[PDB]
Amino acid sequence: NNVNDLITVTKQTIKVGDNVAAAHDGKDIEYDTEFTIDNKVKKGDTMTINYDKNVIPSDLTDKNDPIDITDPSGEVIAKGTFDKATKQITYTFTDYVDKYEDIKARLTLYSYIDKQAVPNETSLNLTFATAGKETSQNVSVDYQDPMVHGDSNIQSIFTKLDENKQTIEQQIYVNPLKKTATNTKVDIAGSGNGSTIIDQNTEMKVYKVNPNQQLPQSNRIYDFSQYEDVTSQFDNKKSFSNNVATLDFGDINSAYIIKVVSKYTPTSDGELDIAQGTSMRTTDKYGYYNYAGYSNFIVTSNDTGGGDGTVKP
Amino acid sequence: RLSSRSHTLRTTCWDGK
Repeated sequence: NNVNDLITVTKQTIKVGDNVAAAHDGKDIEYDTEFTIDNKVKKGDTMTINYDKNVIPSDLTDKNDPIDITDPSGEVIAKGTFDKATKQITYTFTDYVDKYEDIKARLTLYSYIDKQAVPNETSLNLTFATAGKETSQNVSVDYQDPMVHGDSNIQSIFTKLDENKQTIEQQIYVNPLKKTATNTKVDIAGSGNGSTIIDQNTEMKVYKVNPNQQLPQSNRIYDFSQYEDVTSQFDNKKSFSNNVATLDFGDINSAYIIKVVSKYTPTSDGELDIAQGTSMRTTDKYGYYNYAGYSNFIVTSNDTGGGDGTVKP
Repeated sequence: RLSSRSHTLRTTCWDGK
């Protein structure tokens, strides 16, 4: 029932918006395809499109369904279904293809570096496809580096956002350089004024990283089994003042990870103008306070595409 | 259809006197 061989790819281009994937500048990856459907395609037939195995259409939301192809008027041409495992859309055809002949359709699908696939900086040959007909381009994946100010060093990104429960998750690397940090204090804040909400209840788990361990340059951990959960240690070390939590690390030599899930407030305009920040403080030689800080904010792609047909007489 | 960005800000804080 797969009718891939019946599909005529007129165009297919992978772009990166230079061939550099700034995954931490929220750089997208276009795949702008066009094609022709022959009339020998009937209701219930299936053509495919697959993404590269190392991308994902949505970075921080599991809600990555494929769009559906729709004629100018709005009648549906096919409804797609995305399988994360195989990273492949399967587009089933509606009765449009029976009512209509000579059918030309365009797509444009954005995607992000799958942080589970590619935990560290590297080059990749990306391979995309439209109905089996592959195309490729080479790229390199740069991950952000931490801010350093004396001993104070930190970095962070957004990992998972839940449009349903209105929460957002941020993962913070306190002391990725495993420096000796004296009276270390780490703040998390809605930011720099406010966009989210941080208080007693905002979930903050803390993990210690042994000196032999190296963290994923993606800045997204997937497995916390293999890190010392120290969250209870920080029980008696939490100050909360004006959308700002403050953590008292004391003198440290070890890296740490913080997992912050925080409620956000929806924007009336109906876009996701969300942002959150952290900052690491350490006393320096001269007895001053050095602040390195990090702030993340959400970026949005959105697939687009339609079709068109002769009306059969 | 959704991903993050990162930004950096540094200051120092001493005592005026």
